[PDB]
Amino acid sequence: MSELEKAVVALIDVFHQYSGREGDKHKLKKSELKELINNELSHFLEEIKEQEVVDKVMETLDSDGDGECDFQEFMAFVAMITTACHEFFEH
Amino acid sequence: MSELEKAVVALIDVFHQYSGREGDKHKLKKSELKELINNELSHFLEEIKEQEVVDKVMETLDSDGDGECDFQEFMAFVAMITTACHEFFEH
Ligand SMILES: c1c[nH]c(-c2ccc(OCCCCCCCOc3ccc(-c4ncc[nH]4)cc3)cc2)n1
Ligand SMILES: c1c[nH]c(-c2ccc(OCCCCCCCOc3ccc(-c4ncc[nH]4)cc3)cc2)n1
Ligand SMILES: [Ca+2]
Ligand SMILES: [Ca+2]
Ligand SMILES: [Ca+2]
Ligand SMILES: [Ca+2]
Repeated sequence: MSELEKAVVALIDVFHQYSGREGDKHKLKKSELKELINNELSHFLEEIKEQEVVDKVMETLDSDGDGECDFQEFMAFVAMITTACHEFFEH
Repeated sequence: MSELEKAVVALIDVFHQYSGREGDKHKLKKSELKELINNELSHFLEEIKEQEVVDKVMETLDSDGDGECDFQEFMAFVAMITTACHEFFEH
């Protein structure tokens, strides 16, 4: 498999490593999202230590108002993070 | 770096491995997009052998009508491919 194909699989793998822990196995609730960010994005994003901070991230990511981040919404999060990285985190 | 962080970097790396070959160094023209798909997505997508086929992919991906796929548009392509893979390529 190419690096791109492996990367695609990694995105799926990390989502399901967190989404399945609690409640709906197909969505990240705020507690799962906090864990994913703190454990898997520690070199790109600041550690989340306050509930208000993860509340704000979920508010941004949750486009259908169910209070959770589904796979489609996670893809949008990935695009945000990747765009930030692409621009050398300048913004 | 986590697998997710490495995956993010891989997405950026593969874009620039193709976008820089011709013309605008920041965008994939159809010829570059064809190369990327045939070389880096050979286990996920059918090989492109006809100009009409890459014309159609670019028509789908090109949201600002410049005839090329920029980084934002590439992210949308990645989301499409990843969603397809996530659903076991059933559709
Ligand atoms: C304020 C809040 N957070 C911050 C902040 C957080 C983190 C940080 O830095 C994080 C560590 C970086 C490690 C990854 C290295 C590779 O990433 C690439 C690879 C290719 C391109 C690229 N782009 C175009 C061509 N190549 C661009 C980036 C900087 C600021 N500041
Ligand atoms: C018609 C046109 N093209 C086709 C077609 C093309 C290619 C193909 O298969 C391609 C090869 C697959 C190799 C990658 C293995 C891992 O990918 C994963 C990993 C996790 C999940 C997942 N999802 C949820 C939980 N885990 C889902 C998928 C099948 C049909 N048919
Ligand atoms: Ca869950
Ligand atoms: Ca949602
Ligand atoms: Ca180019
Ligand atoms: Ca375009």
